[PDB]
Amino acid sequence: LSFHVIWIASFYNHSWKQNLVSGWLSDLQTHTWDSNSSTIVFLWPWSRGNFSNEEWKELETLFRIRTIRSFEGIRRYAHELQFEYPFEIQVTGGCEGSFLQLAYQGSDFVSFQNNSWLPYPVAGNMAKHFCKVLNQNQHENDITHNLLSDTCPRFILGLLDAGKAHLQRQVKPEAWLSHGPSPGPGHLQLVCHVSGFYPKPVWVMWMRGEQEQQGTQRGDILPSADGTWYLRATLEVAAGEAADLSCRVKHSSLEGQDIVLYWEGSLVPR
Amino acid sequence: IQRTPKIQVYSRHPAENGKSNFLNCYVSGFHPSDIEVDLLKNGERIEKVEHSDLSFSKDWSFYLLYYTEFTPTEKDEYACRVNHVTLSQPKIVKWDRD
Ligand SMILES: CCC/C=C\C/C=C\CCCCCCCc1cccc(O)c1O
Repeated sequence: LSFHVIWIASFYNHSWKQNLVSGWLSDLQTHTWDSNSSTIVFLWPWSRGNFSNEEWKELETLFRIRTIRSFEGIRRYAHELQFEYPFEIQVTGGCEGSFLQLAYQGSDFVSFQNNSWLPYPVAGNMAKHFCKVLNQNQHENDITHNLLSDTCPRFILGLLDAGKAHLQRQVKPEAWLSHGPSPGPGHLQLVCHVSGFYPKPVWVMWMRGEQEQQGTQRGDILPSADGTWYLRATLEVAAGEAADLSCRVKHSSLEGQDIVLYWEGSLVPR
Repeated sequence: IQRTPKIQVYSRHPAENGKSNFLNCYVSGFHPSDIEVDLLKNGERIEKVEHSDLSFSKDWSFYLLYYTEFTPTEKDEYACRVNHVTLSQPKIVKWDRD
């Protein structure tokens, strides 16, 4: 559980850019920046947290001016910083513990530690030169420290409360079986699909009765448009050994009633 | 440092001919963020496909979810077509269903 902001800035040439900004409570997107209207977009009714409209207006004003300042600053010093177009700047900041990190061309470049920007030693002279430009105003850095140490912890706790009915919901998975498309000769690939579950932690194994089949290969947990998760678990078996196999799913929402499906019927085929 | 996209295609529910469902294409681990993703039905582009806001992982690589509501039939084939600077030719990943 951690509140963080994701900032993506693409500088294709001196006269063209694209800025994308979003707020996150771990895997959950809670806010978006509208590049057109230059306003905060609340994705949930509880996204406003325990903060007021006046407090939100000042936060909005601070973000709007710092982005115009950032794009102009990077444009002005791109040559001295040895930034060659097209390039991308990524920033992530928040609290878990507090952090604020910046990448250039998808690699660690600089980070904010305590009250100043520190270069990543590997990023070399460019990153030292960037920190010189970023640390020009100490008052601006003190504002950054206070946002990370004071404003951020106050926001995350006051958000986890307002969104409690959402983050703690239990959504039951559904599962199904299919044939895998790339098996070897004399072998089959059995696939167990698990979808629609929330929260993310899940257990899925191919079984032979009570024996877990350790050839079970679990893929990545993938997102669904509705906020639930998906996972596929595959098992490579010899064609004459797919008998009595089942896929078993355990999830917090099921309260001990595991889902069990059997490699049977037209999948065998009988 | 350029990173090629990983592309995973899946449905929200088991495939049932004539029942409404969601087709997903999760594209991840790529750099730079410029990417073209299309959902295909019988090799033709599906219009008005939705996508998640662009985000990135701890290693700074980007990820997106593309999705669309659809109704599969016995004769239809679906895929995800991705274009990126790291690919000499577009990569087509099929939706596997029994
Ligand atoms: C002149 C060079 C500047 C280069 C990089 C710094 C540019 C932007 C920092 C992005 C970090 C965003 C963290 C918080 C963003 C935010 C989100 C919601 C509300 C806000 O008021 C806000 O500032």
